[PDB]
Amino acid sequence: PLKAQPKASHFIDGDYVEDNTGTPFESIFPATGEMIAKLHAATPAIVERAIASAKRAQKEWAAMSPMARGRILKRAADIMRERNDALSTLETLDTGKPIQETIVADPTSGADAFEFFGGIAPSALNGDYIPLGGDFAYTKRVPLGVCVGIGAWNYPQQIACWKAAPALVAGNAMVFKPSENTPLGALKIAEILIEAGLPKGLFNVIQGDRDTGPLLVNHPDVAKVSLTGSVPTGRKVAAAAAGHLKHVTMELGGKSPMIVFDDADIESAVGGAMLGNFYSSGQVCSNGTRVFVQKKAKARFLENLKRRTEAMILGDPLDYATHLGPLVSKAQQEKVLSYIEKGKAEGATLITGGGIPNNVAGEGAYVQPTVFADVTDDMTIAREEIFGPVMCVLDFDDEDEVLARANATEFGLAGGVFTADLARAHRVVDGLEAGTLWINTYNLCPVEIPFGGSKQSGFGRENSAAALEHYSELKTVYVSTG
Amino acid sequence: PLKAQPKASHFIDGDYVEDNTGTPFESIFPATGEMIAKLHAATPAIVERAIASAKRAQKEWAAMSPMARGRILKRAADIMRERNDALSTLETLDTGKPIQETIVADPTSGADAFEFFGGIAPSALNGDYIPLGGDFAYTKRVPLGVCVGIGAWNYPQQIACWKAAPALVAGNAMVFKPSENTPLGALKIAEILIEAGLPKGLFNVIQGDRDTGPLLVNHPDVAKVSLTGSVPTGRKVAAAAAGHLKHVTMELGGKSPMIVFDDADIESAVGGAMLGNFYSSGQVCSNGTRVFVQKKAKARFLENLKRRTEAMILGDPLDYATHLGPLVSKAQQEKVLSYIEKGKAEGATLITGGGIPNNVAGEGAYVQPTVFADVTDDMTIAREEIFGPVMCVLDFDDEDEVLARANATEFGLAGGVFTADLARAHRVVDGLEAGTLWINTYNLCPVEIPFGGSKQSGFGRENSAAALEHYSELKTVYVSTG
Repeated sequence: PLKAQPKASHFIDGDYVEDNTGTPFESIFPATGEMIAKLHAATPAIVERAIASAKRAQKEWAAMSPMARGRILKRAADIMRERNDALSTLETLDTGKPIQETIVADPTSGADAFEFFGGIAPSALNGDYIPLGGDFAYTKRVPLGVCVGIGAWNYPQQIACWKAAPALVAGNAMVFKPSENTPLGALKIAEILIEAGLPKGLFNVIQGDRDTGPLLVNHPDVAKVSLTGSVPTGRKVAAAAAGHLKHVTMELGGKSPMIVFDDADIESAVGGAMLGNFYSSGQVCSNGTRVFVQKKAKARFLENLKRRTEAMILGDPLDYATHLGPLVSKAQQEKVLSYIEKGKAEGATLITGGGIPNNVAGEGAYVQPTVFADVTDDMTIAREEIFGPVMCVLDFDDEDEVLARANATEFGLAGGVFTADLARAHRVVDGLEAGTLWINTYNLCPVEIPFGGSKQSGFGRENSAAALEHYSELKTVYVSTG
Repeated sequence: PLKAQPKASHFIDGDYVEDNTGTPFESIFPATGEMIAKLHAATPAIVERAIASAKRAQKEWAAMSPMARGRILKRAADIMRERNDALSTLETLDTGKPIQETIVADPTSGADAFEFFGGIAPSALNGDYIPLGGDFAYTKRVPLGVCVGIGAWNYPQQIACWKAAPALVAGNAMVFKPSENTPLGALKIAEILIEAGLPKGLFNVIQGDRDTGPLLVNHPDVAKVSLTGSVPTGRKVAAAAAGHLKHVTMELGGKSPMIVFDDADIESAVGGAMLGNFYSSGQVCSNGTRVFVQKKAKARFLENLKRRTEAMILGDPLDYATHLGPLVSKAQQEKVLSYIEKGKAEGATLITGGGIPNNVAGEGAYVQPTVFADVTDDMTIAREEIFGPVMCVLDFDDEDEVLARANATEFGLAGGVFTADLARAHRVVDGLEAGTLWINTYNLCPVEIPFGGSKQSGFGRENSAAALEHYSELKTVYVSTG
């Protein structure tokens, strides 16, 4: 009688659907190692069924007005709000992330995308009338067809909604495959959508295998792939999809730089770093941020950070007082502690953290929130991206120096700057090679603004009206008048 | 001294550049077989130089205002217009296309892109200010970096310009590789841009062999690839580019449907079919079009067509009287008259054409423009595309029936409908799965309107403001105000 057993592994054509011949896997609650659900990865028949059901549904959806489609999405967001407590608790069970975070940042933000896209479509989906001096043309923003979304394990509900909302509003159908790690929230989204009046088949969810992603991505009836994941998955998925001439968009992560100048609001800069590395998860902070502090602020910065970091309550993520939950496995705890020692060995200064805590216990696998300072570029810790509560603080003296250093990365997801100086703020943001920058704050992704990266962090944007360019294409109709 | 010998095979960083170590190749005037130029395919050192120079130049160009960038492009267009005679003679030499098409449709259309993008950029390139109740964000449309353009042999100068214009205006640099078949016009585009005040290195042109594409498309400093080509090449370039996480856009052709209903203007429709299969050298038109004619219109349509068609004048493309040039090789000739005999035997009725003309010679290798009626979907002729003056006219009865047959194709570049009826015209065009559609005309591609394909004809658009989306990305800056 498992804690979060869904009715079946998949949700296809308006109801729960099982195939118990698919690779079995379990959803595990990190804190207790308790098994909360037993699932099966899609079989090939489950894949063909999800895509065929999407393809069949889609044409009627595309013929409806934007406003009509928009209304269903708005009703879904409303239901999601009614259900925020259960959806967020389910997210905490599935991810291990603190409820206090989950209840404001995860499903709510997913609801925000359904609500935003549902409201802007009746204007943002308009094309052009183009006068040509006798003749004229018009352009229509038409859906691509059947889209595939591949999710990752960081804020899984938010990821599913951010892909589903612009895809559906634009007139597409979507088959969505959540991460094997976090299979449960996407099914609720699918169920909610039907209760909101979305026709069956328009948003189908199937669990996955190592085999599942490649069957969806190479399928002849799929027009478009959207992926959130790691670079090596992204490269493989982008080559396969493009090789079939499918549209592709992805967000691939990458530690981003946060730069704090002498004249920063210190307490503000500290909250930003803490968000980016500790309480921090979700799309941008999943993997950590590199914090650069200017010399004359180093000392106020470390001391406010030490104090606050040590105030953090570690514990059961289902409890509202917890700031930081345990890690996914003991193997993670290991990995994070060698990393720590690798840093102590390198010569970086330990500000706070470094060990297994007491007393929080039990039964989770915890690491104290930990700070390294006097970190330098060459250091193994600075170089290797990690999942865990560890902050690397690098010193710098000059603006040109840090820009150079901050930019010398493969990735270009995000970055921010703390300065009180007008000129400096806009300059540093202009010089940073990243998709999304913050001035005097960090990690805020309101659905009104575009989200995505540069360079090896992938392409395309989620949120804002701009997301729709990825889920539609222009059809042009030239009208001979004579 | 050869007829059209450039100073050197390549144009890099402001001047003509040779490397005689590269694979030698020749341009040959398709009529006389005369060798007009000797060239070398790029070596790896040419590739690197071309890329490194575009990378160096691009920084400062990005720094300039859209208007300042636009002025250079507008000056380039003006120069192209002054040299229209020489530019178009050269296109005719390099392609075999009649000077009467070439003089209005090729460099003119190219010059149109430079002019159009030069003028609209100081508005079109604006990002957003997004109010957030107290904070705000702004978005900036930033260039991608170094773009690679891969040319095809139909309308070489137009392709070069239609890629360079939006890429340059947006603040990128471009290395452009024309097709081996048509190496010469792209070099004049490059020289002209320099004359217009384009900084050196921003638009470089290198010749290619089998190995050049892969060197370009895999290079670590290239941010984006734009290809005009066939589906086999498109598939390999897309997968390679996308595997390195580069942006990709492509236009891959494909035979498009032209649907002539009962109530149509037959002379107009006939002319559109002729522009679609005979003096058809378009990005749209270089592969042919499947003409569907409704029951009643067949007889009128065929009669008008047969007369007009036999009136076409074949001969030396450099002559202003010529409607139709010879075919590129004698191997083109042999391959197409087999297509002719293939069709005949299949039961397809020959309406006109079918043989080599006398004496439209010499020197050219000529086949009469030919028409088949009574053609069905199962016939070889409807099945295989080709490049040569052969039209297939297929009969149909009902509108639902034609839509299904016109959509029953993996391609989706373009299409047209000829009907006097208002509703049918907008309905058919809405029902067709293509990027660009014409009502009561065909093959018009003014720069003001988007051009590109759907399905396996590719993705992305050229021309209109929409082209700028594929040559820039949104950088989002969130400003915390308080």
